[PDB]
Amino acid sequence: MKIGIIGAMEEEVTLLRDKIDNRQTITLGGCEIYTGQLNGTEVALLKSGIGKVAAALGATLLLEHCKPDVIINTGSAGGLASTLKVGDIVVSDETRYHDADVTAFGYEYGQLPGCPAGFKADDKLIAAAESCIRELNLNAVRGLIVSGDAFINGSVGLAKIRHNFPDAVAVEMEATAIAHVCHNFNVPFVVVRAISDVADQQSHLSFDEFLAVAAKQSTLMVETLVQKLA
Amino acid sequence: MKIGIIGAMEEEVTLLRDKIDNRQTITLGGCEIYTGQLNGTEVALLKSGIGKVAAALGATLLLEHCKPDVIINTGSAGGLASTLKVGDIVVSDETRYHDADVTAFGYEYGQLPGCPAGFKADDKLIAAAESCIRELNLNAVRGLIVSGDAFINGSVGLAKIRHNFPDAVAVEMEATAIAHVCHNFNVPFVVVRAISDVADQQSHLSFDEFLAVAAKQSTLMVETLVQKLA
Ligand SMILES: Nc1ncnc2c(CN3C[C@H](CSCC[C@H](N)C(=O)O)[C@@H](O)C3)c[nH]c12
Ligand SMILES: Nc1ncnc2c(CN3C[C@H](CSCC[C@H](N)C(=O)O)[C@@H](O)C3)c[nH]c12
Repeated sequence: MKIGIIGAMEEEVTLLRDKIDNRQTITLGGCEIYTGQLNGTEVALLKSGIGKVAAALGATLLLEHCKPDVIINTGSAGGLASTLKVGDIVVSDETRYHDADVTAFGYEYGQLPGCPAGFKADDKLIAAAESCIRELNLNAVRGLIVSGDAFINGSVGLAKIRHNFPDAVAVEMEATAIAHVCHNFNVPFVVVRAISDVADQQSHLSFDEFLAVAAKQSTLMVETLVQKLA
Repeated sequence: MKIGIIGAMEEEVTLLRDKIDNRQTITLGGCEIYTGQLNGTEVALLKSGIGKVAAALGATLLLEHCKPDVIINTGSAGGLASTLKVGDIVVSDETRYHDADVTAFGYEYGQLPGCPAGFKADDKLIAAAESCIRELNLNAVRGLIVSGDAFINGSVGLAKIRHNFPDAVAVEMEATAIAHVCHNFNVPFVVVRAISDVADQQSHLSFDEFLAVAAKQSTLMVETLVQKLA
């Protein structure tokens, strides 16, 4: 089995990169792919850069060159569910764009022409993720994760998302793009992130302080998940 | 020499596809690529689907499989510049995301981390496209084109774009994502689109009525430009 992992930032992939045995690096299209074994399992870890287009480009390359059986998207997120604290885990059961709007032609808000309104994560991946959270005794929320090309920092940006997607448990900037690419290539996908901030007026400060903690916890989950899937 | 051409919709690529000699089709990742000769010049034409992610996925696949020397993005657009009427031509000198916002971390509005604030179109491609405009006797504006994952339909959506990007001459949903991917692969890029609507409260009705006109005019431009380039 070959597991694909994608993260956006250096801080989000660096801990996992260090655990890869017999690691080799490729650079292409501004993305770095690190291949090798993580605790015996073949992985390919991509550092995509930030936002929807950087993620889609990275995901397409990973699929085409490394042909993984599944993809796991890791890193930080903004917490929207009230029970979430910094460091806690969020797992996607679904992803939607919070900033897509073709409602003039009668599409659902967030839906793009030719796409489902939302991309459902793979049930088996979700089940395995849940079993890891339980084994590690971590606090987690499963649900809808929304993505857009905006860092959410309270005020109107946050209000708009809460209004349009009241069931969204977290916000980030890459997940739904990776889900979209995976849908088109029919490859199983899941998001396993950790909370760096709660996307409010303090989110820029919380994010700076807690990105490292979010990277540490998401890395813990992802390596536990890789081990379970094998 | 091989010219890459990317369009989002069936209507925007059907006229050009019908003119390809020795036409071979490839399907992958939800996208169709048609390869062959267009009046003796080798081309690869991709039908991407709609929006930033679909366009990025599409562009990445074209660049990887077909290795084109340049990319031309064609199709329709929403006119913003006062002199544009339905069917008139817009040529990118630059593209920017109108919906990207990481200003909380000090970036310019529309800039994503790790990216320039705008992507400059290739000077040689622009000059060729200006000679096509002249040869075909068309009305055209060269300028900033902005992209986002929304169909612009008047109200506050339009006011926001006009305020943030008062020099934008047109708006659409794919161009900047393609410019971004081309940037990352160091491939020359230009947008050559035709106006289907003026992005106001009637833009959805104007689009339905004038998509075929915009497609015909952009096709005329693209066929000419391919010849000029070879
Ligand atoms: N509040 C939030 N809104 C959107 N995304 C997130 C995230 C997830 N990712 C974190 C990251 C934030 S943008 C980082 C910019 C960075 N400080 C820089 O200056 O380059 C982007 O890849 C999305 C955590 N909190 C968020
Ligand atoms: N006013 C406008 N706003 C944003 N983009 C455009 C465009 C260019 N593209 C045209 C196309 C509009 S979305 C088509 C919806 C389609 N009729 C449907 O019902 O599935 C998308 O690829 C962006 C023309 N006018 C625009």
